[PDB]
Amino acid sequence: QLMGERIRARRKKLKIRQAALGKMVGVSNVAISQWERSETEPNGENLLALSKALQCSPDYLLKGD
Amino acid sequence: NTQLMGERIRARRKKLKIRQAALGKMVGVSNVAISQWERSETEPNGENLLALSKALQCSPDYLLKGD
DNA sequence: CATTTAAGACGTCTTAAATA
DNA sequence: TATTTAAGACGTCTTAAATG
Repeated sequence: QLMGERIRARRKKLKIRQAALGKMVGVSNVAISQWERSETEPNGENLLALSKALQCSPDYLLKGD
Repeated sequence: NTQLMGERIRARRKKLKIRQAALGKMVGVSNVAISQWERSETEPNGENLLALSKALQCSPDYLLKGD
């Protein structure tokens, strides 16, 4: 299971749109899309911000634990 | 606190008495990458930041922001 | 509406060379 | 040996548009 799949699953659990997650993290909606689809992976600062927005650890996102 | 991430990385590497190349090996990157991070030329990506934090036994938030 | 695609700017890595 | 500089490959973001 790719990190992107975990990001999408956690976003869906929170019941929010990509743009809303983007605003929380400090990136565009498109960035969220790219991560969820595994087009790219978040950089250091964005991974930590994303983990906080998604209420999980960065290790959970990166490796499913 | 208000230093750059690179300054915090170097201070903790030196405290642990680890060379850049050795730290690179532990993290899964080249010695040059460690040098770039320490000099604030670049910042580690997601995977590398977490690997770096484990190698240095500090939180990723400490390295990134000093908090 | 909500998300993906496209193009492009700039960041994050690599090895080889230069430094001392 | 230890680190920095140089040059190049590919990665991570942006906005506009297309697709959904």
